[PDB]
Amino acid sequence: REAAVLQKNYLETQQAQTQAQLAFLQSKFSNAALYNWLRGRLSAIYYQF
Amino acid sequence: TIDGQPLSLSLYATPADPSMLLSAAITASQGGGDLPHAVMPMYRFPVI
Repeated sequence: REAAVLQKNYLETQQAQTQAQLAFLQSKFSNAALYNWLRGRLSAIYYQF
Repeated sequence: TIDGQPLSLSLYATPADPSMLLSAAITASQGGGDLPHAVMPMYRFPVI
């Protein structure tokens, strides 16, 4: 039983680390929002060019 | 009972569910680049 409780604590640690990775993907500067803005602005400039 | 063990069984309270962790990406908004003062050079248009 104590081994299974330690296993559940391991799974909670895995959930917290996956949340930390998701927060890093949100909070990085080179996220999807920067690339979305880049492709929209560059599509406009590309068409006028 | 005769031995002191209870007839009626105990209540089993429900444990709390594991919550779902939330994150967010707050964003900033700095000003744009403003145009400096223009100086006239000495060369013609294709050179400049």
